[PDB]
Amino acid sequence: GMKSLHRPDLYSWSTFNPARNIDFNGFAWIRPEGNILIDPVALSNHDWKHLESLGGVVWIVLTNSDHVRSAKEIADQTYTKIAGPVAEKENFPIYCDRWLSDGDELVPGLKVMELQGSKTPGELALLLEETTLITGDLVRAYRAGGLEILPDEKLMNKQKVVASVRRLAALEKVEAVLVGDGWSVFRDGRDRLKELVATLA
Amino acid sequence: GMKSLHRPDLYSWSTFNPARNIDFNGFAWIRPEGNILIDPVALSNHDWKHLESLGGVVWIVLTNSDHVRSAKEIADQTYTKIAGPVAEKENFPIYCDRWLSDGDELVPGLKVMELQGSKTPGELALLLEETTLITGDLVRAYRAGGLEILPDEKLMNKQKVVASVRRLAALEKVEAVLVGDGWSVFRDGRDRLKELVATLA
Ligand SMILES: [Cl-]
Ligand SMILES: [Mg+2]
Ligand SMILES: [Mg+2]
Repeated sequence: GMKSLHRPDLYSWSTFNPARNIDFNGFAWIRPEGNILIDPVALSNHDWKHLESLGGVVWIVLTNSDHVRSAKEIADQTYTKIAGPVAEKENFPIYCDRWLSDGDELVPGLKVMELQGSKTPGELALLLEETTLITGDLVRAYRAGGLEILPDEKLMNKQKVVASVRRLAALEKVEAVLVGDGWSVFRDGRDRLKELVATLA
Repeated sequence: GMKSLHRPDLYSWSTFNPARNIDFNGFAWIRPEGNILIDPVALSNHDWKHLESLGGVVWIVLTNSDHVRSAKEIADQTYTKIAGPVAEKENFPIYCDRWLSDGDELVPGLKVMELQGSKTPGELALLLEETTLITGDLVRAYRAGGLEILPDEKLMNKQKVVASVRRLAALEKVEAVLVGDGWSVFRDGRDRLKELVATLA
């Protein structure tokens, strides 16, 4: 079900993937101005009732094409708009109302960053009010307690990946790193990103 | 599903708690000499098969009577023994093959601690190879990233609870704090326990 995180207006719900054996995580930011979902996996019946009670959904943000997940189903059931990465605008699996690029702010406090060198071009990462970073696939966590990157054979350009991760590690106020795949970090996120950079340096 | 944690031989599987938007968590320590479950929640057929492939179950440790959870059902389908807190031996909800006291070591490396003042007497906490603390109910986590205790209204004696937590905080090598209710801590566990103590001082 939808669990509250390190702040009372952020939730995550997940689908276990039997093939790392790893949890695929969706995220919700609940706001009076309109709730926002990120890389949403399927919502259970309970989860829908909870989400409707919290005010529904006005935006779904997708970090990359492999994270389309249940976005189409959720859009068909609501009046939400969908935002995706501008680098994948010409061949995206679903219709998006808006294409996001590095430096955009979808709503006040939700900043967009494009990462290079990943398995898809211009994979998005989101900075929510400076202290919460949300990643799609490039930064993930199979071993609980740390942060990892996608393996080398899935990368378009490892040099660009290291540069991307350094940019994330340079975000001065990051406390939490919420990950689309695996174990999210809720405290000392900047320190976990720093350790990750050291493994790639 | 059952997922590996901060070390590859520890797993957790969980059931959602709609009252507080957090999970109820079971834990498994996979060992050549016999697997150990702690406060086990229900196992799906898939999780069963996964556990079976890892060697099954030899012991279930229950930290307190309120975490009996799915222990009966698992006991009925396996030859597991069950261990519980000696302080509740006279009225426990299921038959136990062994009663644990403070200082006991169930198997080498799995040290037992009795906590005082909680909602049940002599609630157990477990210290696995000095660096992983596993708690039942007294220490839990609703806000992801920290550690909390049960509210005052559930405690038998707050003064004893504070002394019990101070003791947990005195375990010098703790990095992970696995909790029966809510968000487990995988890194810097001692520091989270120290912060919790500070809120009770
Ligand atoms: Cl089942
Ligand atoms: Mg993924
Ligand atoms: Mg409990």
